[PDB]
Amino acid sequence: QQVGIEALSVYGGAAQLELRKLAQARQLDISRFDNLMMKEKAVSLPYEDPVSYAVNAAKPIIDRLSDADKQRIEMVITCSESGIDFGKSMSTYIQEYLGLSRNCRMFELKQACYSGTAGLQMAINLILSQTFPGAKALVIATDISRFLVYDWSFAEPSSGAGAVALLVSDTPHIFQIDVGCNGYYGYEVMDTCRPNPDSEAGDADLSLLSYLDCCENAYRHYQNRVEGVDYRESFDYLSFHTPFGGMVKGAHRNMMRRLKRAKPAEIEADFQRRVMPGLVYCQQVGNIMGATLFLSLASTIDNGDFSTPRRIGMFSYGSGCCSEFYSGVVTPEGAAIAAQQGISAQLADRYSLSMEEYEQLLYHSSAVAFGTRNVTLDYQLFPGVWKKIAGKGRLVLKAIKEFHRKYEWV
Amino acid sequence: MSKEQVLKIIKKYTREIAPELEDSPLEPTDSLKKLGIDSVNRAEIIMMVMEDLSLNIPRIELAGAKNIGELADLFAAKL
Ligand SMILES: *P(=O)(O)OCC(C)(C)[C@@H](O)C(=O)NCCC(=O)NCCS
Repeated sequence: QQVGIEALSVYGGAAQLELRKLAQARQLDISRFDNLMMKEKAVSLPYEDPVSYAVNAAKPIIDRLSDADKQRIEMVITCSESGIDFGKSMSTYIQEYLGLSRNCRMFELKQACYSGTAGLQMAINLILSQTFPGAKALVIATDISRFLVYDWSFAEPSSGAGAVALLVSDTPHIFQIDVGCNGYYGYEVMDTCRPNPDSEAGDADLSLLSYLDCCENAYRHYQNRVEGVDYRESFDYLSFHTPFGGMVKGAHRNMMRRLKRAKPAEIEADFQRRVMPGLVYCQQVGNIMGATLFLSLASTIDNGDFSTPRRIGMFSYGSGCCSEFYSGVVTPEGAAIAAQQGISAQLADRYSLSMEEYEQLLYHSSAVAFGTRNVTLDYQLFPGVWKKIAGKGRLVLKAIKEFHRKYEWV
Repeated sequence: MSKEQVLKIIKKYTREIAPELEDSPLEPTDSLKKLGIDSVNRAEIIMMVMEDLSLNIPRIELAGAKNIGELADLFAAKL
């Protein structure tokens, strides 16, 4: 049975901060963030939230569908660690604003940055079940980092905002899944967590060690299930959950040293060939939590070579923790479709924040904290940011009125 | 192997990772973070020491130390 990603679309925010500006502002040398392969992070405005990010990521997918094909979407899974209610799924708002069928299962899925992968696997299994032949699923991984002015101070440089939408079906035009080629591994660990709203706590050192343990053990489980697979030879590219690129470089090095006994120069050449293409877009948005691996996939497709079909290995990790290694294939035709989305152009067109604007943005973010009952957003907070958004057919958060979020196309 | 033998091995890979500390005295109370060793390289040092000692256990079992002396203690307790 054929299954996988029929369409993929990204929203990398309306504004970004260049991390060199953050380094300068805190008296650090530039080399610290360049060293860690970090360039820019996306930053959500007060009039954006994970719903608006999600809708903006999915809108190009839905716009292309025939009415018949839009009506075939019968499951919407929102994957997030940035939820807005203890019970109400963001999927309900997403369905409303995309105009989807009422005959649609809707829910939200949580397991830190593993959420996206978990949603994708549930969607794959809907198609494989053949319970509703022809049904499609829409999986949207969406997350923002709404720091308020800390427990979160360790994560400021790395924590971005972004969403990636996947249409999943039996005609996988973009990414053809290797069915049943999955390894997964998890255990309870306090590496990082989000025990309060609008916040994150943890020991990033423990988290890196746990990521490395899971990278090894999830892949071993896959290897046990896929006889004769080779970590170098079977995968043309590798995409990873990417908290920052430097640690993905470290993980890949650890894997190559253990599995292939590769020498340092050989490992570095392999890194540039197979792993760097996936980092390109990640470096422009920062860690976007459950969406990051999907962004890495999109980056691999756009920035790698698909003149013949290629197999991509995928590694997902979420703190707390759970992980999965899985794989699929992209054809030249699929890569050509992906290129038409113009992700690189979208990212280049975002507003570049000054450090003054960024600090103001943080200060102004308290007005839309978790649990807000009533707020009316000022779209002219930053007139220049608005000029970049207005007229593009973007969804924004207009207001919250008695906990009901109201959105507007601008 | 003992706490003091392991501390020597931690000092070796620390200097190998940060060549600028080659001719610097490192004390048990020194922390890799305060020495300027970044997040990726702090993990790398742990993994190099694990491999030197043929210690094939989960990497997270070496987490939580606040200085190199405490890291030495963690390794010593595992074998
Ligand atoms: P290190 O002291 O070089 O710090 C790394 C860094 C400044 C990116 C820092 O902001 C950080 O640790 N951020 C990442 C937190 C995180 O998501 N870690 C996950 C490891 S799996």
